[PDB]
Formats: sequence, structure tokens, C-alpha cells
Amino acid sequence: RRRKSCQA
Amino acid sequence: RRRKSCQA
Amino acid sequence: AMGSMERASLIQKAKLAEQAERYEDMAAFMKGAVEKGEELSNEERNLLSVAYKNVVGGQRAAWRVLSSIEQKSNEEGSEEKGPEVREYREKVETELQGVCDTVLGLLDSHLIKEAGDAESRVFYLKMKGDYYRYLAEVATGDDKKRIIDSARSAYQEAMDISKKEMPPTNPIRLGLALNFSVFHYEIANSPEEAISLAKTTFDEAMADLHTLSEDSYKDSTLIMQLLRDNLTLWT
Amino acid sequence: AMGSMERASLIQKAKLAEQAERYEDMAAFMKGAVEKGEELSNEERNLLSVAYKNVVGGQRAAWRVLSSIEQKSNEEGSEEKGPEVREYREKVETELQGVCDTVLGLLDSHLIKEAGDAESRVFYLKMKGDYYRYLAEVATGDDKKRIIDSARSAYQEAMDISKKEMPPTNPIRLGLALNFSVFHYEIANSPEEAISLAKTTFDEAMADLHTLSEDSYKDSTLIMQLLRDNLTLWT
Ligand SMILES: [Cl-]
Ligand SMILES: [Cl-]
Ligand SMILES: [Mg+2]
Ligand SMILES: [Mg+2]
Repeated sequence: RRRKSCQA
Repeated sequence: RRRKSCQA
Repeated sequence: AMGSMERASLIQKAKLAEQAERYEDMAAFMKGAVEKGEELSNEERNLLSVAYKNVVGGQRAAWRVLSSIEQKSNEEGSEEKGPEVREYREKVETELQGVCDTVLGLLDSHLIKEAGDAESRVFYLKMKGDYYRYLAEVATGDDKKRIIDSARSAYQEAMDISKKEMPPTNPIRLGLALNFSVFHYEIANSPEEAISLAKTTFDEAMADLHTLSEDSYKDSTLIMQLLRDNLTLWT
Repeated sequence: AMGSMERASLIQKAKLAEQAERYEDMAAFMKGAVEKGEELSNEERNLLSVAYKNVVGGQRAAWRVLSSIEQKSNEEGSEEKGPEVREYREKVETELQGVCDTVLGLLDSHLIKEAGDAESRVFYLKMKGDYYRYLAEVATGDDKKRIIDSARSAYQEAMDISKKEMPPTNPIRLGLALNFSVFHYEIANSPEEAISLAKTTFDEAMADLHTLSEDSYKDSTLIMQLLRDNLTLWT
């Protein structure tokens, strides 16, 4: 799992 | 379904 | 090259480019639109962000693939394959840095200084933090600390405005907190700060959901789930 | 711009670009490698094809999205939105045609004329047919018939060599027949010819599978399944 950053 | 052509 | 095209036509073509998944074209159209010198509406700001996030996202993913290959090639026992891996990683890195510098240049000339409403100012300051963060991801030299501090400073100003002027469920506020938390975890070597920010942001949003319509609730909870995803990964 | 880079370094970087899903870079590296003037090995031919098929594949998909929007905009009752959809479709079309012309130029100067073994010659002639077929997909003017005939002629020469010099299970032969069948169905308005070619190719391959190792059987049956997929769609 890669950490989430905000959607484009 | 889209018809198949050869893989890249 | 976009100077001869009407602003409205650039916006129209950015939307077409998005539909066609032509994000480099989309970003070029939106850069042209910004350079007309008028402020951007909410929809136009979102188009600008979609375009450049997709462009830099592809570059960052490619950079990570190449950096991993390069790191493996410098392990004990690895065969010398010459300069090519480093050279190509550097090529992609330089292109990525160029895109970041382009976005930062649009923000500095002159999107941020003209942005007075909280929704626009926070949006642009978050963008500034994000593109400095992408620069920090590849930085290794004597300015790394200053790049990191530039990201921190932009995020901090955006947080300060967002806390004063926006409700805790505002999607821009939530996405800013999400990304600043990632900055803390991954860039600033501050996992506890990252976890505290994500948790406080989530909890304060939860307590404000009751004020929202169904559509706003959907918008806010989608981003809250990203905060939860990170908390689950990190704890 | 690749003239100063060693051939082996271009090949190495093409493989890295493939791993990073940087297909425009991959194609530029392989164009540089071709322009060194030496013949290509089997692996190098495959790299060339992977690179350009991915580049043009993205352009073709984008072109189809834009062409559909344009067609809907010219239906009765549609609002006039100005020239932008046509202009942007034309921009993507021109870029696609440029990539096709680049590939066709590499084949003509001088890959085909130096290719004497069946596996290389058939591979390049199939490529020539393919890139003329992509030109035909967007052609609307007075040379459309000649573009179509150029695709047909290249495919036909490749078929003639492949039938004389390769077994019916050879993956290049199979992929050539697959694509020539698509040409017949979609470009030449000859669905019966397309179906007959796909069926005969499949059946003649089936009868030769017994001669193959497990690994060759896997290679051949994968492409046979694509022929079956088209037959199921078309009948
Ligand atoms: Cl390079
Ligand atoms: Cl255009
Ligand atoms: Mg407010
Ligand atoms: Mg033979």
C-alpha cells in the first residue's frame, strides 16, 4: 500500500 | 468489445 | 505558443484534453490560460491542478522506477553497467524539476498575489507546497533543506488561512491537511506530526458532517477516507 | 539528438524507458539506435515496435475520443461550439500522422532494404502495413485510396514471404495475419475476407501446434486466442 495524497 | 490487433 | 489563442478556447481545449487523457496538452492549454493574466474560477483552478498533477505524477512514478534500479546497481556484488542508469534518471529528474518550476512560476507570477478569497488562496498555497514537496523528493544537495522549508512554509500559510476561514469539512482544507501530513511523514521525518495532523483533521471533520447536504457529505467523506487510509498504513 | 550516444547505451536506455513506461523516450532512443545504420537483432526489433506501438496507441485512442465528440457536435440539434473541437482533433491527428511518417521513414531508410531473413523482413513489412493502416484510420481526402493500397501491399508482401518461409505457428506470421484481417474488416470494408483469413490462420496453426515445445506452444496459442476473439466478435 502506497500512502495517499490528494487526487489530481 | 474492441477487436484485437497484435500486442505492441 | 498559446498567446494567439482565446482564453475561452484554451479552457475548452483543456477540457477536451482531459477527456482524451492528453495531460501534457491539458497543462499547456491551462498554462496559456493562466498567462492571459485574469484570475481563475474554481473550475479553472481545478483544471490547472488536474493537468499538472497528472503530468508530474507520471514523471514521479518513472523517477521512482529509475531510482530503484540505480540503487540496486550500487549494491555490493552488482555489475558495473556504466553511466546510463544515472544519466537517464537524471534526464527524467531534470524534466520533473522543470515542470515543478513551471507551476511554481505560474503561482508566483501572478496567481497567489491576486488570490484574495480563502478558497483560491488556500488552493494555490497548497499547490506551492505540493510542487516544492515534489522538488524535495528528488533533492540531494545543499539546497535540500531550503526546498523542504519552502514546502513547509507554503503549507503552513495555507493551513493558517484554512483554519480561520473554512469549515473543517471543506474539501480544500481536507486535501491540504492530507498532503501536509504526507509531507511530515515522508519529507520532514516527522511521522508523529503526520499522524497527529491526520487524526485531528479527521476527527474535526467528522464532528462537522452534520451540517452538510448529501452531496457535500459525499465530497468530504471521500477525502476523510484518504486520511483514514494513511492512518491505517502508519499505525 | 541521439547522434552522440552510443548504440548500446541507446538500447540500454530504451529498456529502462520501457520499465518506467516512458514510451516517447523509448521511441526516441530506438530511433537513435536505428539511425546508427546497423541492422537490428530480434530483441531490438521488438523494442522498436513496443515503443512506437505504445506512442501511436495513445494518439489513436485520443483521436477516437475527439472524433466522437466532433461527430456528435455535427448532429441535428447540437449547439455550435466553434472551431475548437475540430482544431484539437486536427492537432492530435497531425501528431499521429507525424509519428507514422517517422516509423515509415525508418523502415524506408533503410531497415527493409537491408532485411534478408524472413523473420526480420516480415516483421518490418508488417510494421509498414500497420503504420499505413493507422494513417488510413484518419484519412479522408484524395489520397485515402492510395494510403489503403499502401497498407494492403505491404501486408500482402509480408504474407507471401511468411507463407513460404515460416511455419503456420510462427508468432510473427500469426500477428501479421491478425492485423491484416483487421485491415480487411475495418479499413477495406471486406469483413468476409477478414473472417476467412482469421479462420484459416487459426486452423493451420492448430494443426502445427504438435511440433512445438511448451514455451513455443504458449507463444503461439496466445496469438491464436486473439484470432478467436475477433472471430467471436465478428460472427
Ligand atoms: Cl539519457
Ligand atoms: Cl489545438
Ligand atoms: Mg468561510
Ligand atoms: Mg523458415
